[PDB]
Amino acid sequence: DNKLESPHTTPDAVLVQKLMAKMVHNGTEALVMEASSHGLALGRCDKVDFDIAVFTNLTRDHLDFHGTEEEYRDAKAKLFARMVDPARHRKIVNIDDPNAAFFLAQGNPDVPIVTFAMENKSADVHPLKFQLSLFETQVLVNTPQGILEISSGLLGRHNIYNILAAVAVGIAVGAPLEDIVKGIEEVDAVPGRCELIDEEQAFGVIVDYAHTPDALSRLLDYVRELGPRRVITVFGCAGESDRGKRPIMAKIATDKSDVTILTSDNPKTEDPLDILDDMLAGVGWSMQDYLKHGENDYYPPLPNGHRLFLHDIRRVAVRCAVAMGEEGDIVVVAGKGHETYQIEGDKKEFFDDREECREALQYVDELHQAGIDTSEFPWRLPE
Amino acid sequence: LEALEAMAKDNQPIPPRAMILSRKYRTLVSSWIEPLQEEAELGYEIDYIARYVAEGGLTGDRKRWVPRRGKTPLDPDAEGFIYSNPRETSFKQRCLEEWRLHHRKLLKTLHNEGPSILGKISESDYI
Repeated sequence: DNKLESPHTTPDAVLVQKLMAKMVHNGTEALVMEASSHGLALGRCDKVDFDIAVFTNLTRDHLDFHGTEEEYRDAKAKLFARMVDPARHRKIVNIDDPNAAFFLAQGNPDVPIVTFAMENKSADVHPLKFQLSLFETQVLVNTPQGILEISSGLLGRHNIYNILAAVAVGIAVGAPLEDIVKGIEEVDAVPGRCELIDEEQAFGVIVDYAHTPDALSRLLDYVRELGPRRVITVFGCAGESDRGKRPIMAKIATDKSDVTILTSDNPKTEDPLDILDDMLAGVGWSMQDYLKHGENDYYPPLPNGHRLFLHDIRRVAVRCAVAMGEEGDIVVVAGKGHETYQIEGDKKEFFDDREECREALQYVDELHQAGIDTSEFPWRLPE
Repeated sequence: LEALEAMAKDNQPIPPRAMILSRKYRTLVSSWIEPLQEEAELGYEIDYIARYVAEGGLTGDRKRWVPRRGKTPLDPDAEGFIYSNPRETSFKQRCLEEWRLHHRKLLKTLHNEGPSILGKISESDYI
């Protein structure tokens, strides 16, 4: 259950094997080595006999590193074919992805193959239920091999696809659907990645990990499909990073969000209010214009009707975004997910977590009782 | 106009100081128009990312319009001027200003040195 601290995403293969042997000697019955596409292409999980090698989402991975598309999928297929057993390896993957079918075509054909696609009729899996919500999204899966009940996912399609892919692995061990109750409970536990709303009765808070433009865009689209009323987001850019990434990120954020807050997610020795101006230049605004408008009490909106806010410090802006939210609306924090490190300059501070959001959602009641207005960025302070 | 047409007669190219504002429409042919500090409609939407890539970014350094504390000219057009650039006024404002100043000096002249005129209907004319 415990996980050792590792700097890289994929540790050394020899060290991983030694840790797995030490665990299997005493304190663990099974040693499963799971690595991502980059870890599998590097050789971390490749040098290990994999009983079940399935892909959750097959697409162009490590295209800039490996230099060729479908390289990670081919490496995973080769690693699975190296150590393969009859009717023991699972090929559960979405049928819509062509890389998944290309990887399933390679290797030993005696291995069991199955599809977890919902729209495909050959996969026989389908949600067949309408219970999507920010707290829990239960589906009644009706498949011959898959379990009946499904796991409550925070996302509309991504979490549903993950639950459908995990249902196959859960049913492979046990045909009874009662054994998947623990897996469904663990999936609804709101992990670090694509976290769900808090259990407390308050506005929805979704902590996500979105840094690349495409992932940020797809997460924003999924939130728009899930967000009933408003889409409130707050994020920032890292210093000495891709300079062209900031304007496209700001544009993709402002295109579909009504109100967005721009902060400094990772200063890392880079001057503040500089990359913030870079993000502001995406919507055509300059920090000078917003500052000279801030002396007034108007704050004109965007031409498309949306609104844009910004602040230097991360804590106060995040607390305001958590407080500036409607009942049916949900607040999305795509700046950082499972990460708990904020490097402001040379020193780093570990002051980024969900406990701050919980404290803000608890104290917003006292704020409203005091009479403070948190509708927009210029809080109307009484006298 | 006179200052411009006096240049090609002497065979003098335009100096490289054709400074454009943050809104990429400022030139010697833009300030005198009636809309000031306003982008012009060019059909398709403004390619903000393309403008960002063309003007700078992704390499070197970009002119960041961020206020600072040091007494340094922020706008790149106030580099040579001692104090600051002159007040921005369109051609209509300057024309009405010169017209009202002309009428003001006319009335100032007629007040003191203009009590008598050729017209002998002053009782109804001066009022």
